[PDB]
Amino acid sequence: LDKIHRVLDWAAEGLHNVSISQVELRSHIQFDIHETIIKAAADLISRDAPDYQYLAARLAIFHLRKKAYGQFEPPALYDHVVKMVEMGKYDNHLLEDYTEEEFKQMDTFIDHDRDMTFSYAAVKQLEGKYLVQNRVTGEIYESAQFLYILVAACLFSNYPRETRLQYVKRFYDAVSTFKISLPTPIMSGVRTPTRQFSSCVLIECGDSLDSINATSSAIVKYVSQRAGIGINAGRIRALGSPIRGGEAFHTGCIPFYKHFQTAVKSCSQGGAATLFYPMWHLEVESLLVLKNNRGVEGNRVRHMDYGVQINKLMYTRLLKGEDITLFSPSDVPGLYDAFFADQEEFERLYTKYEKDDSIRKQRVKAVELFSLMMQERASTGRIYIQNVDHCNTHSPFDPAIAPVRQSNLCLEIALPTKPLNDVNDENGEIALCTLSAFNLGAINNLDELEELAILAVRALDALLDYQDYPIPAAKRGAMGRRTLGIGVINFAYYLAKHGKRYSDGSANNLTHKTFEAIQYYLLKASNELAKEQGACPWFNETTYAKGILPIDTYKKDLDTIANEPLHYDWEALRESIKTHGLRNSTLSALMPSETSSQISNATNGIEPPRGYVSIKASKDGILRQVVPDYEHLHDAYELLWEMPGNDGYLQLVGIMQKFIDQSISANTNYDPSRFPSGKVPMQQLLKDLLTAYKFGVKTLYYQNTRDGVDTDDLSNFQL
Amino acid sequence: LLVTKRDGSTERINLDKIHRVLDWAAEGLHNVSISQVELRSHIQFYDGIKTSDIHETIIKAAADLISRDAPDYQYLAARLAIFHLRKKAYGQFEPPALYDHVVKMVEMGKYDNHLLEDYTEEEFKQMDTFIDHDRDMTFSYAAVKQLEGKYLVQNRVTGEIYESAQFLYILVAACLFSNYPRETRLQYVKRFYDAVSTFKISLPTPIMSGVRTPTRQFSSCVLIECGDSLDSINATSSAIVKYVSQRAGIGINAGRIRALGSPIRGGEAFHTGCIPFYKHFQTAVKSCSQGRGGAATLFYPMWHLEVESLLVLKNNRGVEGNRVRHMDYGVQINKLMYTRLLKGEDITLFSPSDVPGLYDAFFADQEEFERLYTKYEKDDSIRKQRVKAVELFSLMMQERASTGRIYIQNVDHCNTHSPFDPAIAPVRQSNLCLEIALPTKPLNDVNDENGEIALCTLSAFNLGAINNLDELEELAILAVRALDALLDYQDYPIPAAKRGAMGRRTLGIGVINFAYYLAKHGKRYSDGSANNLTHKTFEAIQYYLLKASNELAKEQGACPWFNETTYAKGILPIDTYKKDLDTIANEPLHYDWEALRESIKTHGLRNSTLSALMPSETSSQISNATNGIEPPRGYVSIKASKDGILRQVVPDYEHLHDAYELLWEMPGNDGYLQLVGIMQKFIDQSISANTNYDPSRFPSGKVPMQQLLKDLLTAYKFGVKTLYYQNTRDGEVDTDDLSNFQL
Ligand SMILES: Nc1ncnc2c1ncn2[C@H]1C[C@H](O)[C@@H](COP(=O)(O)OP(=O)(O)OP(=O)(O)O)O1
Ligand SMILES: Nc1ncnc2c1ncn2[C@H]1C[C@H](O)[C@@H](COP(=O)(O)OP(=O)(O)OP(=O)(O)O)O1
Ligand SMILES: Nc1ncnc2c1ncn2[C@H]1C[C@H](O)[C@@H](COP(=O)(O)OP(=O)(O)OP(=O)(O)O)O1
Ligand SMILES: [Cl-]
Ligand SMILES: [Cl-]
Ligand SMILES: [Cl-]
Ligand SMILES: [Cl-]
Ligand SMILES: [Cl-]
Ligand SMILES: [Cl-]
Ligand SMILES: [Mg+2]
Ligand SMILES: [Mg+2]
Ligand SMILES: [Mg+2]
Ligand code: NA
Repeated sequence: LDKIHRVLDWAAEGLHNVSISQVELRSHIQFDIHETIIKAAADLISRDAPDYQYLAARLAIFHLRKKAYGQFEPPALYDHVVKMVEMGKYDNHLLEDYTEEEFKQMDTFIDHDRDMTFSYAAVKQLEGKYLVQNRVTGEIYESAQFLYILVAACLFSNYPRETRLQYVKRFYDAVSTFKISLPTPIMSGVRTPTRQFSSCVLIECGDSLDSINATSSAIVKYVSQRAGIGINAGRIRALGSPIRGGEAFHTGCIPFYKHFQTAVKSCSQGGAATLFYPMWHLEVESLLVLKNNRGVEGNRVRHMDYGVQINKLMYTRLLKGEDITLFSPSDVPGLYDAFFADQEEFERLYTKYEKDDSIRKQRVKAVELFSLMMQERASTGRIYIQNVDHCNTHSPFDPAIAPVRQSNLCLEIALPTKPLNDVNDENGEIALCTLSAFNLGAINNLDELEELAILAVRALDALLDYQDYPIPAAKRGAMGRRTLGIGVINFAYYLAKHGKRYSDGSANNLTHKTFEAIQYYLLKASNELAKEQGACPWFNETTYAKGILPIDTYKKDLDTIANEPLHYDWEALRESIKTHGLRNSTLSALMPSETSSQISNATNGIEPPRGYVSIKASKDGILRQVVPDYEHLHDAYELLWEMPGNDGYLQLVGIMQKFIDQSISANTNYDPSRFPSGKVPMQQLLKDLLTAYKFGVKTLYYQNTRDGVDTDDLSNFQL
Repeated sequence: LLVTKRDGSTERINLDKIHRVLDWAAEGLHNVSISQVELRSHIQFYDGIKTSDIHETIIKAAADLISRDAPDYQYLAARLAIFHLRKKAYGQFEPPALYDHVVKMVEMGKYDNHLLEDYTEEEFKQMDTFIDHDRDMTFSYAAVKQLEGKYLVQNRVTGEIYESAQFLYILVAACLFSNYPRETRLQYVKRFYDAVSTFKISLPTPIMSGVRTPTRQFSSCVLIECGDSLDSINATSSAIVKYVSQRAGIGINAGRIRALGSPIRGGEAFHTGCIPFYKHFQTAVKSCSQGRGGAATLFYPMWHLEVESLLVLKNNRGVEGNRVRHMDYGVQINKLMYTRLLKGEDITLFSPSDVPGLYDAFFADQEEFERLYTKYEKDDSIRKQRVKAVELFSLMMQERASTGRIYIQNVDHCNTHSPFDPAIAPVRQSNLCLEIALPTKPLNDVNDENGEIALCTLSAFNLGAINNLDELEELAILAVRALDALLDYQDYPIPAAKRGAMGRRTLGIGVINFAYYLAKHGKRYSDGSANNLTHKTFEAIQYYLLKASNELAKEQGACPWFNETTYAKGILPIDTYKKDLDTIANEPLHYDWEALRESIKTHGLRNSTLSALMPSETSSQISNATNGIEPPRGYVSIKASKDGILRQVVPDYEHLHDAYELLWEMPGNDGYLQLVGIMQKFIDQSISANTNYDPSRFPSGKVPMQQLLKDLLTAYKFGVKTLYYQNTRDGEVDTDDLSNFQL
């Protein structure tokens, strides 16, 4: 009895508005036992008493210590590692790379009391998928600090003894205090005998059976490792196109899309993919309705998402109320390449081919085509936008040599690719990206990002050499460009604690300032890493190599929505990059973070919270999560459906994109009740779309619709 | 009034011109009425009416008069059509000289340019003298429609025809024998041309339509075995895509793929099931089809852990997640499975991954399979599921009945009676149509040089066109050599497929017009009256095929992988056949197999296999033959396609109507299955054997499961390797009753 009361007293230390009486009462313990107490505390998590999220977490942590060690106090780090290596749960390279004395020293870095800083949802995620445990019985073998210290130890294991343990302590401190947020594959895998860490894959399909086959094989290999897939299939020629003469005739893109879909789902009882194609593709009107609920199974491919690729010329046809001409890529020499790489050349070829009567083509009204796209985007939420000209005029890569011609599953990755002619084709290029994030809630000031960038960039860069590559074309891209994708979490909390909001423009200057610091320090870190270990082999293919920086090539319309000046010495950085190079071709990308950000109780990525308390279902109960410091900042927060429209948020995304190397998983959101007759007008959908383009937004991800066309009014619009 | 001639000029209407061409086409025909053809035409003579439209009206009228009482309208209409085609291609009835025709077509890019390299102008003059263009007048109307539809070189976006049938035949012959020495080349060309143009040898569609054109795509029959790995699954899928793009039929062995829930690497992961991979194979099959096209049969063992889920994949019920409806399936069975049924016992289902050695033994070693099977049944540590054999077999035959397209492969029969040593090159699957039986090996990559994809080149002897079995000696020589040359002639898009073809040089030569053949000999399917004749017939076929391939071996060398055959051991099909066949025939061997046995062991065979009995539903139409070994459905067959209603009458209905035995006049399947068993005694590969049932022959209009099972067991008893279609006419189980059965 009192043994339980003492643990409750212990877990409630330093908490406000929590009642041990209530936990006892709710648990019905008087009528294993500790698990019931944990759940009762978690069920008391609310707006009025958010601190229950820490009471329940600490009870849970206490329980896991006993479960793993038979006592609250963890064993010595060395004794733990030895035991786990023998059990085959840790990688045996740990005992070969580090001596017993070094494990003793690393143990002195460890602060096990930091386990008491997790929220309840954080502990459940750790227990659920991160902590090393028994496959079947679910018996946990470790605690959170052992995870953190060994992730740091593995990633910096090859560092010289002069600096190695110093880096290990730095990184361990950074992650265990939630300054740096690591993705799920790293949190679960690094320190274990696995080498599978790639979570997102970008594959470009060529217009041939061999490439379609290779692409399919590559998809299968990577979905079996539960990686998200980005597929460029826009090159595949249209239905009816001649083949060799034609000695045969093309039976269409859709049967090949269907084959890609069964590849994606081949290891699902699941697999997720986004497929990309140009808006002017001859089959586009058929491709746009592929997810539509009503139709024949023969002309539907519903279990993939799609990204429609658009440039300025397309939008211009819309604004002028003119036609868009559709072509098969096979019938228009140079057009596909120019679409991504050279806009004035695209316009030259496009108008030329439009006037050529010998070329198979179809004409549709731009209003009609755009409306069909946004109609399907609204009903599914899963028809995405890629502004391919923005992705190449404002890019780390020289589009003449390494154009960006697609994205990933979640539309934040922007990397070069090359089609494979065989699954083992050494001339192909499959884009991979290693991810992480800065927790904007946990940093005290922006200059703290200097060392954090050094730690984050070096840790991920070492992972590139550490991880394995199931496909040669994937290794080539990774070793060649060493592309990283570091983003942010807790942005909403960050804005709230600074008294700014999403929708009114109050955060425009702060956002400019914040993401200037992020990119500057990321670049500086990668530049210093290049001095020490050498620039990435294909650095010469970047705009950085030419002394071109993101501050040179951003969408100039940003100047009209923010006057925050640059605070860092970009001109000195410019010279140093041009001279010493970068270890990594890309550093930044703003991913969604709905899972990994739970560890630090962060708001998800750059998104506003839906509510003050989020309710999720889990393996063994319901998980409640309260936004950071609700107690003091509830009025400061701006919830998603409290925003009047998308303008404010889109302006912020544009401001971020000024500095981001890759792209951003930008959402659009609509509340039907905010409109007459409960219907979002097509005019509004198009306007926001145009707004996004105006401020340099590269991609549009989810369209969220809350569950509970005058072309003259767009004529004055300046793209 | 005026008609408009073909050259655009006008001319006064002259009905005598219509009468003349009808008179020409009716020459030698019986019971045809030119008056009736004229009356049936009701030609609406308006000013400017084209003679070409007049002629098409008259063709259709003649075609509409085709009936069992007046079958010769088949030929009246055909000759009128041939006439029409001569005009479209040549601007006159008489074809140009062969050399001038060939030069013109090569210039137009319609014929292969190698023709002009391999033969001089003089040699083309010589070949022209071989040609008899009047042989075009021997086609039936259905035949001409096939020629016009898919065989004659043409520009289909224009529609115009470029050649005639005898140019097709002569140049197929010229191309296939082009590499022969001048001492014998033109002699082979003439003999082969005569064989095909007089319908002695029937060639498959890829050859008829393609050989003489610039293409090298002729493979229409592909067998791919999938390994239990992502790499092989990917390779298999890629191989499927490549070959369906060439419109080949696919046989897929996916039986090795481990069951849903199976551990992987420990397991570090767990298997999500066969069905998602099957779905992937299906989209591969359909990848080059407008969303008809892309055809595959997928094979798996009866004892597979997921078999009950697999058997219902074509079922119209159920969610889309557990259905793969656009492929066919072949259930693999052996003696032990049937035995469990007879004794009313259980069958144990295993994932192939959980039973080391079982999968291989299933095909190659029945004794070892039985040892392993019972051992693993008694091992409680091995994941398994037990099901009543009655339940499992009933489910299978139920889905076979409802779809017609759940097939059976008796894998023990395929390996105990086989041209291949199962310890070296076992047969572990079949093809789309269940007559092919060849070795395979999984690929770990689409370009894997160590895998083996099975290919087969097909043809058939026309049993209705031969006058005695001894004619097969020369016909086998011609057929074997022509196909063997095609092996070196055609392309191979996948290395593993070239390996099998060059290594084994496997052929599949079958028959057409079997029903007509039985009728003219006064025999029938159902009463056993055809047993001895069938024995005599297929002994002659296999003997002469073997003799030809053996002589070809002496001349050009045995196939590289000949030592993997049972033939190389000195073993013949007459040594290994199902012994129960001794009870249903007493026809003695008429040919010297012992001398052949010695000759084969010394000089080998050019080809690892020679014979296989395919359906041949299209190629039979060319020679107006009854389809393969199947009995006719009726005296008159009808295809209501294209121009209108296309009718075809069985050969010589006039004299043999009472001699024919129609499919639905059969008391059952036993007579047919005995004949198949007798055929299989000599056939290298297998036979596309059909089962047939008329619900109205049974009480309450239901075909009893007891009967489905009895026929299944009867097939096995007489060594039948496979079962293809179950046909059900369109207009509960007692194991004690089955216990009597002797497998
Ligand atoms: N038989 C087919 N049926 C339907 N589509 C096909 C077929 N063959 C190829 N395709 C598709 C796949 C590709 O998208 C495209 C071209 O395929 P490919 O393998 O490159 O043919 P090819 O290279 O021999 O001819 P081409 O020079 O026209 O590309 O057409
Ligand atoms: N003057 C005519 N009056 C009525 N029918 C005719 C006449 N001339 C030809 N026909 C019929 C006979 C045939 O059934 C049909 C086509 O015969 P056909 O000889 O090919 O016509 P055609 O004379 O225009 O061709 P061609 O110039 O090659 O001789 O038209
Ligand atoms: N991630 C996955 N999800 C579902 N099925 C998978 C997955 N990976 C592989 N499979 C299937 C495909 C094969 O049928 C089978 C084994 O594939 P395979 O490529 O041979 O794995 P493996 O060789 O690394 O492990 P193992 O030694 O168990 O075969 O499991
Ligand atoms: Cl679908
Ligand atoms: Cl600009
Ligand atoms: Cl995440
Ligand atoms: Cl289906
Ligand atoms: Cl026997
Ligand atoms: Cl056929
Ligand atoms: Mg090509
Ligand atoms: Mg005439
Ligand atoms: Mg394996
Ligand atoms: Na593939």
